[PDB]
Amino acid sequence: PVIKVRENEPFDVALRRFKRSCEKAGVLAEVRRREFYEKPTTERKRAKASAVKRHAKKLARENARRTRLY
Amino acid sequence: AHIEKQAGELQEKLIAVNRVSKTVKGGRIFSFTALTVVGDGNGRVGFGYGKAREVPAAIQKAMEKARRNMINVALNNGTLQHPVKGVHTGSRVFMQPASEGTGIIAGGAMRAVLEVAGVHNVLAKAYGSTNPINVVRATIDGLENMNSPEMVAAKRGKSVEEILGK
Amino acid sequence: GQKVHPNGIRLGIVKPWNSTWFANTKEFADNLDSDFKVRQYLTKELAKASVSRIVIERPAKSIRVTIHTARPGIVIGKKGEDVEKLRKVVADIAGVPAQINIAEVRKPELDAKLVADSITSQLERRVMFRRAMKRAVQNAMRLGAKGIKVEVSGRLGGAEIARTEWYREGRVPLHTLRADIDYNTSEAHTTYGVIGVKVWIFKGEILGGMAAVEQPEKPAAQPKKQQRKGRK
Amino acid sequence: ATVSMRDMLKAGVHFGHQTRYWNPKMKPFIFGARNKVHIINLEKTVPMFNEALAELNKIASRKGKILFVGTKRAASEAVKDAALSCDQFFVNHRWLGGMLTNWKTVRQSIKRLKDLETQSQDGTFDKLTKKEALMRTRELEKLENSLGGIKDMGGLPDALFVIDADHEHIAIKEANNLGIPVFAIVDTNSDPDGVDFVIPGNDDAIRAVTLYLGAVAATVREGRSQDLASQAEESFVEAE
RNA sequence: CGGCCCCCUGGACGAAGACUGACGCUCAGGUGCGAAAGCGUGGGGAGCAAACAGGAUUAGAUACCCUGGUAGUCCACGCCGUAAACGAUGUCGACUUGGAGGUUGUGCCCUUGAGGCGUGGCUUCCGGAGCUAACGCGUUAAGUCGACCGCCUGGGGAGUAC
Repeated sequence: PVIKVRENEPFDVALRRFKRSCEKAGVLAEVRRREFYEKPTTERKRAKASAVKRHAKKLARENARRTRLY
Repeated sequence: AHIEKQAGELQEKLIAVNRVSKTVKGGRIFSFTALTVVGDGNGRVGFGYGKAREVPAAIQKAMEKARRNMINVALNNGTLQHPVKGVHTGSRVFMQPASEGTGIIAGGAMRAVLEVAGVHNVLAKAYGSTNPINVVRATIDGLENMNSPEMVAAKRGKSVEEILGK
Repeated sequence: GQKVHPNGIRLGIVKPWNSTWFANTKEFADNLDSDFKVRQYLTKELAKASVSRIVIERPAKSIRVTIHTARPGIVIGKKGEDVEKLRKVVADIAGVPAQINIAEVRKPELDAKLVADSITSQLERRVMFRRAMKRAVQNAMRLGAKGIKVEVSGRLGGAEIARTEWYREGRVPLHTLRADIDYNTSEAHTTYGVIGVKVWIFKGEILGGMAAVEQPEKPAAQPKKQQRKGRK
Repeated sequence: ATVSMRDMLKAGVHFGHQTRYWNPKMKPFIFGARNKVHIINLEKTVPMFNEALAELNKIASRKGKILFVGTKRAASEAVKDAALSCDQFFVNHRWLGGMLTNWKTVRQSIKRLKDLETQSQDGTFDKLTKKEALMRTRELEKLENSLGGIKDMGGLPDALFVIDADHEHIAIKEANNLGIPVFAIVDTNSDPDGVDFVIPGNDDAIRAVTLYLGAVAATVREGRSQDLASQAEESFVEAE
């Protein structure tokens, strides 16, 4: 999992951000772990789930203008 | 206090008293809690669960909440004709119009909570939890819509009120 | 149950000592034990009066009692026989003849031992204590001061457990060195044993009832103060 | 008064924004978005604007006291101006929670302020350490900034003057429990619900928010002014 | 229910033209139909694994944990259809402020940005009336209701006994 997609300009440290798009996730991540059939649909596919903390933050920005904390 | 009826002097019917404390990190809570009903014989919603450090202060706090922001309820002393199918937090009541010639039997304090409410003749046995705190709540949810008509034009009665909104 | 005793660090500045005399080391124990005996046996006689403090003082060839009271007339009794009997026994205990004065009475309703006799009476007399702690506090704050603490112990209601209760209201400093501030711990008996109230009351952060002397050394005494600087 | 159609229009052609979110109970006064920009509906607003302004002229002779609440970084200079003078009270260094319900208390701490201000100027609290005296000067500055436009208020107000409700809901809640009529200016994310009169608006555009409050403020303040004049006019007619 | 195709083919979502005209709701009994392993014969078998064995723990059961290691897991047809069987939210239908996300029939637009409005579609965020013990639900209800059916009536002992 140095990830086959080549890093822009080659260097001794791999640019792990610039490389992954959908590798390792779900396929080679749960190594030495119990495989489930249908749990992965709700267990791993968490892109909506992780957006909510960013939204919460983008809401509280506005309120800090109205409170005069900002 | 604020919107309350032409009560004159206080009902000071204290229904329960407690003291509650966690003692987990630094001793007890010294405060008491109090449950008090304040009416006037003529129909009120006045009911207060409040709390403060000592028993005199507990009652007066509780009574202050029995007396602020409490609607007038416009019943004929101990008779009521238009009660409500009372629900408050699983504690269920179903009063209905009824004579004052037949009396009221009710255990404990219940004729006394009911007496200052004016709903003592219409009351019929409660259901759900018979926990002393919520069992007495007849006079709150059970009085929100009402009348006690004395008018001869009761049989026109919604009509007269309807043609005025036109 | 914490703290070095709250009035005890205050004893060197703006709080007076409870006794003031000096004996040159070797006779200091003999004077301290007599100063105790006058405290113990004299107060036994005035049992029926009400009193806030006892202050014992020893000039040359004399012992002066100061006593601080709920009123000026209370210790004197009918036609001064009573106050002579007090001086009689102060003269019998002490290696000298005796003087007694009653002080000027100032804040006797807010004073350390007289406010605590008023509060101890409720517990002594086995009243319900449903409203007591609030009526004690109501009257201290109605007659004066700036803050009060009361702590009551001795198994309230007759209990077979340790049982304490307390009340603080206003301002009550604890680690302050300046002004007099009044504390008393009462001891008293009832049917079931000994009861006791610990009472801090706080009158003011500046109090002039004991204050430093009028002058420094440098302006005081003789007008021509400079030395010859030898020349015997 | 005739004012009410010119103020609402001048202000309102900003059409707001607040992205496409908004609040459903405000929906009647909202036209549908024009390519991910929010648009006001003004025509349903013309009944609302006139009604509030006619009732404000009327209470002018009955009231002693207005209170300007709902301050923000954008609303403060409009909160200072609308009061114009001290029969009309305002906060711009924050509203604090409970300023009306515990008015008993607020009035005790104001008495601590106008006392300890005349004291600081004689020099009286500067004693002990300089730290103990500067640390008092700094809490006195904060108290002073917070209270500076409400220090003479003799009682609970006759009305509540709200310039946005979005974040200041407790002040309104209590004012209704004291039975005080609230005169509201709401943004799109605000609800018109649960207060007595609305000027439906939006919180963006500095030119809109200034105009809503000036329309609402002018009617009651110069209304009051006219109540005062009529007393003058009664003696004077005989020699006129 | 997830590789891609072909053959047979269900069910739901739209839309115009058009037709019938209560032909409707619910469903005991009922017949059909399995997540999972269980499982009979045939086919298939690569790894992994209950047990089993031994180490390791002392922490006890060969368990846990690690290494060896088998039935099993896998397909086809077939037998009693089990559970936390799911939005533990019955069915279908009528009524109740809405905006917007995901994304799609389709009316309109330079489709000014998984964009905007008209009107259907499942799917979801927010919150109002109502509803809750409380979290929560809220136009896809756990609201207002409709009929009809299904099931529950203190714990332990019993999902066993009969």
